[PDB]
Amino acid sequence: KGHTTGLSLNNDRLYKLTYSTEVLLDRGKGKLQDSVGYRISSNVDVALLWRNPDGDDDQLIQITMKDVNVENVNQQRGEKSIFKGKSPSKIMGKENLEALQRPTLLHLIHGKVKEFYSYQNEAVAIENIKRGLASLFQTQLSSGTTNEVDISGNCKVTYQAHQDKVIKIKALDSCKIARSGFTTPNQVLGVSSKATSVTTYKIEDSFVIAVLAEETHNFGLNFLQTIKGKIVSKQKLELKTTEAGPRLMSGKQAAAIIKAVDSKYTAIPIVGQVFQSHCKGCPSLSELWRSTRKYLQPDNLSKAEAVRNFLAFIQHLRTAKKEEILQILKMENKEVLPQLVDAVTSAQTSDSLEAILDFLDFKSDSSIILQERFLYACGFASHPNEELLRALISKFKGSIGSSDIRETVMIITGTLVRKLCQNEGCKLKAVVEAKKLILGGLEKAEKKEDTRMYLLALKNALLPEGIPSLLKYAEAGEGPISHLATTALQRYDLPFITDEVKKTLNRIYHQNRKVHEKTVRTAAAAIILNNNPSYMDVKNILLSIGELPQEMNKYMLAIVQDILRFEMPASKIVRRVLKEMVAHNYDRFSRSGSSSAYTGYIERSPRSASTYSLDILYSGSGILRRSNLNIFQYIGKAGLHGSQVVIEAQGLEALIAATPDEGEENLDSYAGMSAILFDVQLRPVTFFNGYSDLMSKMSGDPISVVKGLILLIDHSQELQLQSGLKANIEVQGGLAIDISGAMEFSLWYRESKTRVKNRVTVVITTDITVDSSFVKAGLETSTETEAGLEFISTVQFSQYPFLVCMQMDKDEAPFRQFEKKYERLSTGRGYVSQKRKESVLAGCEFPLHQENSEMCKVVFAPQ
Amino acid sequence: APEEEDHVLVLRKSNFAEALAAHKYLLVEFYAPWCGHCKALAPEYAKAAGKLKAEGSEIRLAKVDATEESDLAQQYGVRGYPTIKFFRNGDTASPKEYTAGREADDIVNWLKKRTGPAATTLPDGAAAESLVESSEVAVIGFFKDVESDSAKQFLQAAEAIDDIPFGITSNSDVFSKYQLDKDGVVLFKKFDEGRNNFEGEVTKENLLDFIKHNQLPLVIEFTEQTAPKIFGGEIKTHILLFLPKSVSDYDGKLSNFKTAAESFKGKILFIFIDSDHTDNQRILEFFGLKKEECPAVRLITLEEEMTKYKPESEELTAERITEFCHRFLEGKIKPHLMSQELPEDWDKQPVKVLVGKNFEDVAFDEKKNVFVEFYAPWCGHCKQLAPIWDKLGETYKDHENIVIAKMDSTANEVEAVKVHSFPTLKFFPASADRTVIDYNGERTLDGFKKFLESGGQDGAG
Ligand SMILES: [Ca+2]
Repeated sequence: KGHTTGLSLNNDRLYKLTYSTEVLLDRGKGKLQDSVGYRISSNVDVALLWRNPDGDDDQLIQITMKDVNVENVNQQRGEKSIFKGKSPSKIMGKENLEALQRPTLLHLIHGKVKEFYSYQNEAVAIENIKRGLASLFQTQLSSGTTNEVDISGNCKVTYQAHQDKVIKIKALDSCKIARSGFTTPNQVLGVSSKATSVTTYKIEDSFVIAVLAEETHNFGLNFLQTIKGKIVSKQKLELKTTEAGPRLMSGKQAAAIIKAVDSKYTAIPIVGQVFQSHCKGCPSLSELWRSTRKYLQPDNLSKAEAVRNFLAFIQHLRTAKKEEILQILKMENKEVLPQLVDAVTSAQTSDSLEAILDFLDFKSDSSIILQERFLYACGFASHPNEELLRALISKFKGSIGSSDIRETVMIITGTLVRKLCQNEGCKLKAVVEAKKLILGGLEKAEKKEDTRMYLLALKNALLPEGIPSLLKYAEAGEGPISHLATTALQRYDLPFITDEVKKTLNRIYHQNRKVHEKTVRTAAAAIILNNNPSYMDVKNILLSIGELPQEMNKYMLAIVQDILRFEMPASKIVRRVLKEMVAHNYDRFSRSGSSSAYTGYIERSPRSASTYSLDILYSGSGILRRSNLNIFQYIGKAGLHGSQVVIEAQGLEALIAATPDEGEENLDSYAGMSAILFDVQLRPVTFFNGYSDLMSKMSGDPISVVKGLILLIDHSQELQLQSGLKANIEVQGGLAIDISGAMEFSLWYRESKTRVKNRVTVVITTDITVDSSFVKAGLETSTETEAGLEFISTVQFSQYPFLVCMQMDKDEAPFRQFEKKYERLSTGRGYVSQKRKESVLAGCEFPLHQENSEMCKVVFAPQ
Repeated sequence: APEEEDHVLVLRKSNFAEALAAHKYLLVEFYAPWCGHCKALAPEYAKAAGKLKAEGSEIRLAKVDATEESDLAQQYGVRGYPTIKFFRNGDTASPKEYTAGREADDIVNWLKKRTGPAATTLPDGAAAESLVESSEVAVIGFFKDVESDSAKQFLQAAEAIDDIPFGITSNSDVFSKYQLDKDGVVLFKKFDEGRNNFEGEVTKENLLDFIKHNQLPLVIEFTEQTAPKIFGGEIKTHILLFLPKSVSDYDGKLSNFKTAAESFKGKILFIFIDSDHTDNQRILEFFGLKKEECPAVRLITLEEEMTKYKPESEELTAERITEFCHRFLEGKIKPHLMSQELPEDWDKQPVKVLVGKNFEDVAFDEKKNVFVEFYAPWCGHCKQLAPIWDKLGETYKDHENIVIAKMDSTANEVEAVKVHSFPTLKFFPASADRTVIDYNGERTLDGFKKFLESGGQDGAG
């Protein structure tokens, strides 16, 4: 690429320029208000030292900053200004100022940087500023696209040559440079980012006389758009005049001339380099943890401070080393330790992973609870990678003391396969190993408890090549295992639920070959109705209503009514079938029984929506067989399975003097729960198995069920600004869950009351910083809410059918916003401004189906 | 290569055209594995099939599982289960639907009625008496000339309608026996008037219009037997008389119903149902009725949506019922939505009380800015809002256009607004179009006032 040309200088002339750079941090409303930052200004001399005697466009220029000063960007700082009465030397340091004002050589070929020269022993931050200024001299007077190296790394660059200007647009996404950072590809939990870099070269009489560059970085939390920030960085380089300059130096090669100019001059890279803050008098991990641990008591995980400390500590862990982490783990007590395992696993660095893997013995039975916390934290890991998968694969291949934990490992492996498959890593080595391990572990049919494990893993991994096995198991008529396979099919996307899939599901629903359980049949029909059902698909299901066992008619009717009521995909085709009186009439649509299905909105906006869904299948006895609660979250087309909570029961008929349905008299009495949290299918939990175990455990006092801290939102950017400054964007979303259940039961009184309280505390933090080592500006915000959702179930079971009143109740929630902006000087408190807002979000009840409202009228009647 | 499950062919998607080719005459049962009527009919079907296997000819009995071979069921327009369709493979363009009885006898007797003549020739008065007595509905065509144009019209209408027996007589002693001077067509039935005489031109078309109209009884009792006949018919407007068998003066009450039925023969199906019967309890719940609220009438229309209608009066004299059906047919009766009783003094207090009955009247008033709290009576959130909402009413009690109201959303149905939580505050401005503005600001007197004064723009867009 030797045809373009950039800057040209005249022999024996010294160019006198002015140079300015400033940075602004803003809350980013769109219009920049009262922001923080700083301006660095100087004079600039440029002299041509050498030109290649071969006549080629090959030159060596010398660039010097003089009269460097650092000032406020904000005009109203007054007596709060960090620079008040301080010399440039006192602001940056004697040695730094000297370094900044020492000259720099730039060897340009065809107007592009061939080599940059400077003094080796200088601070990185300062070499960056110099590199920033030097990078502006690289340009092209004609239009085209190309790849260039400068402060920003190796980037694709586009030039638009106009009459009085050339425009240099840099493709910031394409830049090759080593910078830490990460961001989830999940639209609902993610952070949107825009980076622009535009440099304008002002032309007069074919020569550049000025250079104006503006760089912007915009971020916004997808979920909640009031949480955003902006970085604006500008550069201005103006030619003032020319003077008589040094005489040209003679030589065949540029390198020799440089050694002759000064032999301390060394070739250094033009690309900007990372530098560490270098903390002065800062406490160690153990000192921090000593304060943090006061807030992470199991008793008060619900307070916003707990979550705040959790998130803050995760930042510290992200810079700590294996040993200091391992130490803290080793000296901690049993009560707080689960919280610290949460924090350590969330950190998601090589060092934090190794510290926790080392700390946890999978053969121990004394650290079962911590094994779990570790593994669940990996499930929710915001940015998992091959290393995390590899660790898990090997834990599984190793020895594990508890088989529940062995199951958990395989289940979480499922999620990690899912996540890495959605992040262009479906063909990564450890992914293919874990795929073979799941798909293979499901073909080699071992013990029954082993098939369940693999099915749950596949329920998470959702590999399409697993579907034929799922169909085999759904059809097997193997009860618990058949339902599981069915519910796993239910998680796949519409293009995977083909005709062949629906053909199988039809045979299961219609019982063309053999009898299947009610739970399996209903789930199969749900998948059909939800996945582009044909006219006859819908017609046959409608015609079956009134001809199935007691509660199954009520349930299927409820499913269909809910499709109409909530305008689901198959709405239109169902309405077509409803035209016919034979299918749609007050005989078929008149059902007794308790079973139900209801979908509502939690929140709806033009952009985002949140839904709740409750569907309950009862036994003929009137005792619950299967309830599904589902909460989904949407942003545009993008979705997130926030929550699923499935409750199963069998053989509980003896707890009243009731009798089991036809067939169910040999069924052992059982109650369980299966849950999804933020797209992750968890390990199902048995409440009790068999009569003796039931009569063994047992009442109306709260009982912890799930407790834990989760790092849900996690966005990190390290940025090399074109000016040379260092910028960091960090967005973290943490929450604390605290679910607790209570039941009152009286056989004599024929009454039951169940209360499940879900306590949810969310804290979302943002942090923007620009650092130059002698000065630093930051903008941080904290948004917090202490939410609460309660589900209550009141049962009066004196006469079948029983009175059941269900309630979904969202508590009044406190909502608190914090902002802190600062300008700081490497020593001293600097300028700090803080604001606080504190509102209250109002509570409500969510309606369920109208029949439920009717039963609640009676339950809460005035007498 | 289909199997003979009790001498009955099993027809699948792949092998349907081949077997349709290999028999000139084919009777197919479209059924469902879970279907009760298909279960009850399955062995009688096997009988008629078996009886024709060792005595029959070319007519072959087949069955298709429509839940498995659904393409077929759709292709041939199956209605419910079972559906029996007769295929000739001389007309692959439309089979003939079987409509007769479900006994194995009725089948073969219907098959031979395909080969034999549409009507039996009645030589004398005794043969006439016989046929009239053979069925619930019978039709005789009196035609001097059997070869006549008129008479060939009638013989076509007697091939079409298969659920009624037809007779033709050209004997004058028969004519005079039923009091016919000229040619004609008489329908006889064992209910209601007993006899209907055809009028106007003797076209196949005009015949079917006469038969179909006069074949139906005035009133039908709702039973598991009559139910598929009701929902198989073409009348999509039903009036139901919920009449308990135990009620006093059952006969008198049904009598009035039978009377009213006359004025609306072709237009509204008059049905009575035993409100005391256990089987019917589910149906009572569908019409939101209790055993103790009977006797009562309800009218329903059966389209894409089912819509129920209540009479303005509670009296069940033949007059009130006719008056009901008449006002319905005009457009003067409103769909029955769940609603509480409007209190006498619903507008006595600063906060207006709205029910389902008067909701659209108040809220969608073009000249009024109405702000409504939709609540549940047991909800603590709604209970907490009540004092603030009261103070808001108090603020606006003398206003020129703002109305503060409330409605119990669990006790009243409104078609225009969906309530997704309790409480919900919705604003209905003074506007020509039915605009609805959701309020999502602070639940405070201050928040409310700011929103009301901005005309709905400061608290919600
Ligand atoms: Ca209005």
